[PDB]
Amino acid sequence: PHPAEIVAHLQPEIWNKVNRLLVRKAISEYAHEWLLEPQRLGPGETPGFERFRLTLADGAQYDFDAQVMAMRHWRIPPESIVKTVAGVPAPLDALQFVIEIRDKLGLPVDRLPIYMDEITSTLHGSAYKHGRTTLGAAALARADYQTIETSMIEGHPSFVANNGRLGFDAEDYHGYAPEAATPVRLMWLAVHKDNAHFSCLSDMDYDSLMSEELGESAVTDFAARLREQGLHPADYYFMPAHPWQWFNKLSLAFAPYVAQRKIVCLGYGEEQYLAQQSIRTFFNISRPGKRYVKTSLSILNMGGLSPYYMAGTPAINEYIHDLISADPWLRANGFRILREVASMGFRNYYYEAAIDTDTPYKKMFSALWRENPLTLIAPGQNLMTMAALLHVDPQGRALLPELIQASGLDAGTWLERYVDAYLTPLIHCFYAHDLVFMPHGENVILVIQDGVPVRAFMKDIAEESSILNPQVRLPQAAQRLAADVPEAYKLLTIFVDVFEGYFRHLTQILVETELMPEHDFWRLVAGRIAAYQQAHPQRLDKYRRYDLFAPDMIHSCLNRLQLANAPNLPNPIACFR
Amino acid sequence: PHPAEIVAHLQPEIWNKVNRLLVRKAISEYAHEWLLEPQRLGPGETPGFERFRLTLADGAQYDFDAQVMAMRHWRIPPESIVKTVAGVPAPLDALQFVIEIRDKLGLPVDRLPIYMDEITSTLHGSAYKHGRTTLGAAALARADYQTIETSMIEGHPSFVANNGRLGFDAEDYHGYAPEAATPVRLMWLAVHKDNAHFSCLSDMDYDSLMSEELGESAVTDFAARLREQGLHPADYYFMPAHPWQWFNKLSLAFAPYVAQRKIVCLGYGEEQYLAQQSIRTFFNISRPGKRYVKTSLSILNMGGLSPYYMAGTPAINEYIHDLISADPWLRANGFRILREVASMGFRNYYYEAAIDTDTPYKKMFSALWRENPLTLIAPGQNLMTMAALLHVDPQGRALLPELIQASGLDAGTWLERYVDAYLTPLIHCFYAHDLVFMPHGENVILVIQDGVPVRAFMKDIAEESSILNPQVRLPQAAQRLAADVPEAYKLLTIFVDVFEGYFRHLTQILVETELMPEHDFWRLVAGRIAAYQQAHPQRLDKYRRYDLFAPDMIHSCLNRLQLANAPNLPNPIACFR
Ligand SMILES: Nc1ncnc2c1ncn2[C@H]1O[C@H](CO)[C@@H](O)[C@H]1O
Ligand SMILES: Nc1ncnc2c1ncn2[C@H]1O[C@H](CO)[C@@H](O)[C@H]1O
Repeated sequence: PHPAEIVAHLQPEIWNKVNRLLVRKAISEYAHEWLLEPQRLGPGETPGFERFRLTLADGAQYDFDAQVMAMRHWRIPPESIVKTVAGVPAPLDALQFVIEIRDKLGLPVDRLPIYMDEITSTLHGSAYKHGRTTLGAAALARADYQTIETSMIEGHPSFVANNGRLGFDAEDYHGYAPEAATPVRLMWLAVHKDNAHFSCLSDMDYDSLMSEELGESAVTDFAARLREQGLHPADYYFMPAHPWQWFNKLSLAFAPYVAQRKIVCLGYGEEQYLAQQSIRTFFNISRPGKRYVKTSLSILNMGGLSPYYMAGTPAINEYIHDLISADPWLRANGFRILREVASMGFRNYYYEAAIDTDTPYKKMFSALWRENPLTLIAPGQNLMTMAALLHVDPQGRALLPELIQASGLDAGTWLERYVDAYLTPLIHCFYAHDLVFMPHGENVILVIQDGVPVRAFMKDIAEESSILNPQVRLPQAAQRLAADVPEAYKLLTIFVDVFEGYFRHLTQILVETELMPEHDFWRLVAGRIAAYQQAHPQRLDKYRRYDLFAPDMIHSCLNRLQLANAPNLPNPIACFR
Repeated sequence: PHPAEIVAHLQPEIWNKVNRLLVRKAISEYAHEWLLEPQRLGPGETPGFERFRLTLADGAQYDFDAQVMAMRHWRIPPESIVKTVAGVPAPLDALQFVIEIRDKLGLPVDRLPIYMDEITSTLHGSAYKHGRTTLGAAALARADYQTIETSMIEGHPSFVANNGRLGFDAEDYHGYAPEAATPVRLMWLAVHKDNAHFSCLSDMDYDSLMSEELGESAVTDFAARLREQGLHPADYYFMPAHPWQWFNKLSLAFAPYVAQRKIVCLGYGEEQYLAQQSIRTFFNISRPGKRYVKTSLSILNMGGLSPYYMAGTPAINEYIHDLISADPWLRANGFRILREVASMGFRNYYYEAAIDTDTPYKKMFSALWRENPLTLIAPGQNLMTMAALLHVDPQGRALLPELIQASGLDAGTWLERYVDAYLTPLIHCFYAHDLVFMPHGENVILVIQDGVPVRAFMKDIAEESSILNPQVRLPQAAQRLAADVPEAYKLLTIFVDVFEGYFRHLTQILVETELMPEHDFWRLVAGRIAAYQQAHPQRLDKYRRYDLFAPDMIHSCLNRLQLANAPNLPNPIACFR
């Protein structure tokens, strides 16, 4: 393999294209979070926009068109952005922009080059994604679950430096990046019960999980392998790992355990998987209806996987699932979690003895198995990550209109179906159960039926969910699920993760594609919320206490939070109270 | 390739062996630096030693034999060390020891796991080196230059965490670790003159260097390659890089430059190299008398390579070489530097604009060529790293006695030859020229003639050398060479880098192998120094001002300095004044 081929995707014209796209996002999102305060100049190059200026690193100047939409959202046509340096035209360069605003960023000058490296890696991935052979909007909107999953481009829509994958070298990138869509086999390891522990749903056990996941031959073959090298299979579980994790972290940092045979490399599994958008979660493409496998993966990307939550994970999941199943409204709506049914943690007592506090060092060797949603839908239904609604192909065409065209519904009707499948159950979960998730594009999977959103699956459960009520009666293993939260913070999941985190980006698509005016979308959302409250009038106490129609709401600045690693925003639905 | 094979060297018995060796070193070196204060218990298991105790992490206890030699040196027989935890026998475990002394180490609890990872990697390498097929002491003492180079085991003899190679994953390790002795081909890159700059000796040029290093075919083929992809060779130099650096750092962090064709990957060179003990320096094994190539390599090991010194490197080297050549005493002794004859730096203007201060980020893409010493010795001479004198094979046999046996000389005579080849020229360089180096085991190469040390080569010149006289008249390019140093610090090179850094470990070998008593070695050294001063009586002013026979000397604590990343010691030669 010629050593140049790993960066063949890095060419001048494509680099320039993705840089312009990222400068737009950086300007939009930093402005949104008050890191940038653009100065209005006059009317825009495009009619209906106004022109703004940023005057930066003593020389650098960026003029652009913007329309400032709800929640202080800067809608910026990428082609409108004009950089000059002391009166001279200069190409848009996203790394250079971040440098020009380094003082405004507030980065200790030793985390700065790290953040620069994340921007660069984000660009490098973006170049690859825009250059690769891929389906356009029309075709993608009609494509299967996994084709859609691996064809996503944007990543998290608010984080500028959202796609770092720092730790993957150039070859790792092509084997393991979700966007390379290269089948991956998991690494199987025998893990000593001195170090390893397993948890699962009450109706299952380790042996039945393995029977299902590996089969009798593979499991027999593993025990034999161990016994054949003089070891006692009775002392071990079998545990999957990301191959990168094995070569980069476990064979090395965990050398004492390998040396002492507390970890034994058994080799690659037979079945092939595709990396999901989360990178560390894998979908089995070899065989039907098998669970996802989520592994620990020590790369930097905005922020591994811990065994101390791997003790209580299935129990948290069993509780939430039984709760949702026993609720007649949720039953009727069809909203459902995908259970993390079994988890396993290898505990590194060296790191645990050295560090008493929370650390990524305790989270380097864990696995869980997650329910496969294909098994839970009907013929004539398909699945897609909710991130797909925000998708724009390399030609600049949005997926959403193509999906709505295929459904045969007007945008209003389609959007109502979507809101009641996605937003309404979250609101019910909060009002009825104080139960909250992390409801972003990557954690939500929509069940689609001939173009129409019918219902939603929620994933990423044990690590993201809370019951906002310390009095809730929880099984002993699930206790962490309960949380005691300031009043102002209870509705954050809607205000922060739904409205500002996801809907803010959706309406920009709605407006660019002329599917619906912004005011019409917020009115639609307010109406779905109001219709819910009317159908469940007995929780008026809670509707008034936690007012979704309050004039303003807490603004969490995601990038500023990543950079550290604001005043209230007006509520877009306030005027519909 | 089975994924388990990369850690086949990690087995229980070998792991235990290398752990015991590292615990010994950690105890010895930390005690030496006052991090540990062992408490005398009584007489040793071995007669002539005393027994000491360390009482640690509330439970852990280590008893051991020691003999405290000059410069507060703790000579500790590895097999004498006995660990108990609350009265119960426990295996020696070096990672565990470091944890047990974490409070004494004074590490912010976020650098701690990093230091732990360095210890672990040091152990992992040590396991490999002790397990590999290798020459014993007798054979090694008679072996060729490169066999000796790749067969070194210890590394830096004072640093506990001396062999980290953090950044190499498990496969990288087998391709690129000096001890794996796997031939390496360099990666060739076309580097744009917008970014790249070249310096060399006044009697040479870029084109003659390349003619010699690559040849006309390879250089022609490179220009053609560039021209063939639509580029202009007139705009570029050709630059070598470590293949790991390309896959891990340059193709990724330098993506904008790759994308903009400021860096073009040309592929692997035809000629094969072996990694030297420095890891980033390569010796050409394909063809006779070619230069070493030193490349930038962004791994963690105790502390890359910078282009801002790559501008002045050959000029510093040309100055020092002409100085040594013009000096009749140095001429007569035969001491010589190996010139860094040409250097090249690629400048990353993104990092340079973001960070005004010294950083590893500015040092990621550089190369230099160094003079090959094989070209500078006679038939019947051989070369060996001075680190070889400290070498102990996996059977516990020392190389030094075997070398002395082969020479036919008594230890006293051999040692005198050695001191006058190594130490005396350093002393002259200081007294006559205020010229100092970094004279450790890895920077010094001895010319050996049928077992006898005849003279020494010094390498690592531009980055390590200083003229301790701000008044020295230096060519404009070499100005950094001059230094203005506190009085107490002028003789550091002898007191710190020679006596405490290297001789302290040598006498432990001399004593373990019964080659010479410690007092006899110091008397020998004092005599060589005194004989030098008598032969050059006109610098008595300087002998008195910088007294090598002062009662005590500054003690630099290397590990404490690495950990952060003491009172004076008695001078071992004071009593010979
Ligand atoms: N559309 C998306 N929305 C939210 N997070 C995303 C999205 N795509 C990828 N991610 C994230 O998934 C992981 C967060 O757990 C990270 O890898 C981060 O990239
Ligand atoms: N014997 C030695 N003496 C001093 N430094 C050594 C020795 N062996 C290896 N090194 C060091 O060489 C480099 C220091 O520039 C590091 O890779 C470090 O390991």
